Amino acid sequence: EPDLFYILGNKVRRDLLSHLTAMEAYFSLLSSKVSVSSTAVAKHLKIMEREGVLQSYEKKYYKISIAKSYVFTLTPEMFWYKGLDLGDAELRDFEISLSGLDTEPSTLKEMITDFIKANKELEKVLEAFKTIESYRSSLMRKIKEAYLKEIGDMTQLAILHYLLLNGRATVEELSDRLNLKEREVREKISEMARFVPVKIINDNTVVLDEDQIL
Amino acid sequence: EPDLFYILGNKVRRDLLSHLTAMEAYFSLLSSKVSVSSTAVAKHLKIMEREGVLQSYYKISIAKSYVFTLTPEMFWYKGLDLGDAELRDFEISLSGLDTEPSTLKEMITDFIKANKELEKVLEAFKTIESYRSSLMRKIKEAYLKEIGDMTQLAILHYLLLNGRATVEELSDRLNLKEREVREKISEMARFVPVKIINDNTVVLDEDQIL
Repeated sequence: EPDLFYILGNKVRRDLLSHLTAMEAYFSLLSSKVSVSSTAVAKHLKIMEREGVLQSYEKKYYKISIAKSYVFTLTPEMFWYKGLDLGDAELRDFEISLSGLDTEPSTLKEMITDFIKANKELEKVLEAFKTIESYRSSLMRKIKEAYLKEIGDMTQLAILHYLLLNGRATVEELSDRLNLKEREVREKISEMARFVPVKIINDNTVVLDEDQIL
Repeated sequence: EPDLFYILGNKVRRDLLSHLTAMEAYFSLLSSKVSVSSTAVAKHLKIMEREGVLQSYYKISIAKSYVFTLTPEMFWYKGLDLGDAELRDFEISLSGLDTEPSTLKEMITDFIKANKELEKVLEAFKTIESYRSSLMRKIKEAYLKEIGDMTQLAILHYLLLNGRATVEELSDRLNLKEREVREKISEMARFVPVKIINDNTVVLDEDQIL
C-alpha cells in the first residue's frame, strides 16, 4: 500500500529515516541531526506521515510505523520488485540448491524448466531474507532496550546501532551522522569499549570484534 | 554510483524500465493507463540517461540488485553487482539462534550470527539473479527463434518474473484489447503451459513445467 520507492527516492527522507531508526527523535534534534533546512524537514515528515510510513505522538516524537523488506533487480533482461512484510518470524532452515542448474540448455521449455527451478530457490532466499530481517528487527529492539537499562548513553548506542547494520565505518562517517566532532566520537568509542567489543583498527576504521563476539 | 532509489522513485520511470528490459517483446514503452505526455516521457528517459542507467532506441547500462529494510528499529539498503556468479550451494541456518537472550553481550553474539546468515542470503540472491538474467536473454532469442511471436513472449516474460497477472493487467501494459490478450494466451498454451484461473488470472503451471 505505501509507496516506498517514492519515499526512498528523496535523499533527505533517506537520511531522516536513518536517524529515526537509530532512535530519539524530534524535531529540533531531527532537523538538527541533518544538513538541510527545517522547512524542508517539516515538508518531508508530512509526506511520510501522509503515506503511512511515520507516526507522531505526545513534544512531538516521530516513529516509523511499518515493517517491510524489499527486493529489486535491474538488468538489461529483467526488472522486478517484491515487497515483504516482516514480523512473524518462524526460525527455520533453508537449503539453496543452485548446483547444478543447467548453465547450458540448448532449447526452450527446458529453459523455462530451469528458470522455474531457479524461481523455487529464489522463493526460499526471499523467505530466508524475510525471516532474518524479522529477527534482526526484534533483536535490535532488545539491544536498544538493554543498552538504555544497562547504560543510558544514547550516542554510544547510535554508534553501536550503526556498526551492526553496516559492518564498518570511519570516525569521519560516524561523526557526520552524529553531528558531533571526531574527538567526541573517539571517546564515545573508548567509553563503550567497557561494555561492547568495539575497536579502532588502522587509525580511523571503527569495527566490531567479530572474533570475540562469536 | 547510480542513485537507483531516485530512479525508481517515479511511477512512470518504473513503468518505462519494465518495458525497456523487454523491447524484443513490447511494442511500446508505457502501460495504456499511465497516460503521460510525449515530452514528459522524453524527460524521464533523459533523467535516467543522466544517471547511468540507460544507454542508446534505449538500452539498460547496469546489472544490479538491491535489498532494503524499513522497520521501526532498522533502515538499511545494499546494492549488489551481478554478472559472473559461480553456482554454489547455500545453507541458511536459523534454527538455530535463541529467541530469549539475557545478556547484552549475548544479544550482539546473536546479531552478528544473523549478519553472517544474511551475507549467505545476499550471495544466494546475487547468484540467482545473475543466473536468471542470463537465462532470460537465452529465453528471448529462443522464443523469437522457434515460434516468433512477440507479446506472447511479453506475457511469458512478465509471468516468469512476477508469478501472476490479471487479463486486465496484461491488456493494460501490452496496449492490447482484452480479447486480443485472451487470444494470444490460447495460441500460447500449445507451446508453453500458461493457465487461466477464474477467467481473469493468468498464471503458469509450475507443476507441468517441473
